[PDB]
Amino acid sequence: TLVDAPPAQLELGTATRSGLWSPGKIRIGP
Amino acid sequence: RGTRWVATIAGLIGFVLSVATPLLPVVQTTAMLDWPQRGQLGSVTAPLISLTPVDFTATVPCDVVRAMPPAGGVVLGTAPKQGKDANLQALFVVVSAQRVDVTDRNVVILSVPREQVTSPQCQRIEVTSTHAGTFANFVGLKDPSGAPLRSGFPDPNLRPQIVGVFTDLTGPAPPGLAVSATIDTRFSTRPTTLKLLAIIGAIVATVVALIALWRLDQLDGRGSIPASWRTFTLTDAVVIFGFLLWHV
Amino acid sequence: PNAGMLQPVPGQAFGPDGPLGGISPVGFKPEGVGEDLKSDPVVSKPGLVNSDASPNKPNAAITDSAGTAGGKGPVGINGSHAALPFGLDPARTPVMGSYGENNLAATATSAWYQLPPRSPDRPLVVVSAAGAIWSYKEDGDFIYGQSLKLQWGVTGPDGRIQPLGQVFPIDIGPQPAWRNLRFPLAWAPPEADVARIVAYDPNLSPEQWFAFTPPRVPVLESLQRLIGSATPVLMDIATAANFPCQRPFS
Repeated sequence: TLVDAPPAQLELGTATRSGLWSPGKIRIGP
Repeated sequence: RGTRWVATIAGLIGFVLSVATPLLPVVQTTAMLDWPQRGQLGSVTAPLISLTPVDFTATVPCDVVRAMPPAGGVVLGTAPKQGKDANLQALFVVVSAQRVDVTDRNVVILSVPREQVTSPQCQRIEVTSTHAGTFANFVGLKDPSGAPLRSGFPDPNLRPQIVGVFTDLTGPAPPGLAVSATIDTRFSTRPTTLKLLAIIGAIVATVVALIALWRLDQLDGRGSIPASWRTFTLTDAVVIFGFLLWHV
Repeated sequence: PNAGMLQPVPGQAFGPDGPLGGISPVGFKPEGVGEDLKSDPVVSKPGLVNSDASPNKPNAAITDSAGTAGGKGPVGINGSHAALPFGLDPARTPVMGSYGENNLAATATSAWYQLPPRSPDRPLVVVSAAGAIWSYKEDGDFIYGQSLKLQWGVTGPDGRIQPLGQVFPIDIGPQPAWRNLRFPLAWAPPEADVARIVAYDPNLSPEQWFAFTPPRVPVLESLQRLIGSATPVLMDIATAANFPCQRPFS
């Protein structure tokens, strides 16, 4: 390990989506 | 004619209920992130597997920068400063001994001389980064003519690759400082009840349609072990032995 | 290539890095050229006549020209220990680049260089350069690099040069090695008798820089008058049916 850093707490929750919802494209390249 | 309406209705139901399952609601689980954490201003680790968040937002008030040593420091990073390609594919808010500057994947989003941010004018450094935008918006100070020192590059391919919120700071949490990312957990869903019902109905209908088609194919005069399935041969012995040996 | 060299307009203000720097280069210095500028490896096509590469594996070879791949030499007139290509004289050719500067944004605009009169046999302005430079290639396509533009300009009735128009270079050679960037004199308006370079490198990657050199209007002559069909030549396999007057060595 480079830096001594403990893992994080993730702040979870739930949300009911649909069959066509999408939050945007995925960054696959420049 | 009573077993011909079954093979019709239970065959159209199992079609309109099965071409409609990949359109029904699901229940996504959504994760977030927010350093500080325990109110102690230390580094953390969050190696996103999609290599990129959905959103990103940093606040970084002005007192944090005003109360730094004459050396630079990294008030806020996303990867460790000494990583392999950390300047690339990460975001830094470096405060070097001559100037403050918000950087990105090898592009200087904003840069301001330090003797200007160290003044009663500046208030915070908003570093939002989302789809179609990576602006830097130093609140307070003004661009020489009229602008409030904003930045640009609306490129949507500028979101930093996150492996943590590593920082060069020690002590209790100063008020105002707040990072927040939104992790792309779009594939981890579970079906609702309105989708389980559709799946069950499609399967039951396509079983009843086949049962009715079977019962319909028997209007000929037939319905309801040969000598081939009863013999054993040297060829069968050889094949079975040569499969069981090769399996091991 | 020391013939034209475009002496600048007299009566301007320079810095301690000569007229190629301008008034205050922010990140450009004479000693700003890398010293290993070879190339990216060219991958061989699978079936290629007259090539002994093996068909079982994909192969990649690295070649470049002579003198255009780095090195060190005598000191110039800026104080640059850079090896210049194409037979350029270090005692008369300034250099200016931004190689090891990955913390700031480099910037420099040179002085006004004086263009010679229009002539049908001097159709080009040439600037030798290295590193990564941005340009289009005859299709609206582009090559990814940094900015170098060579603005035009016209002198009025007195010493008041009005600037007008900036153009992208024509660039064909390998990526980091030295090469000639071309600006035809047909792009220039009928009144454009001075020029000046406009350099700007904002990218902080360690492999983005260009290290240019002053412009010149070359004096060209045919290749048949240079070689002459009487001296021994070594034509390669491809370039031997197009030159039927030059003779190979016996």
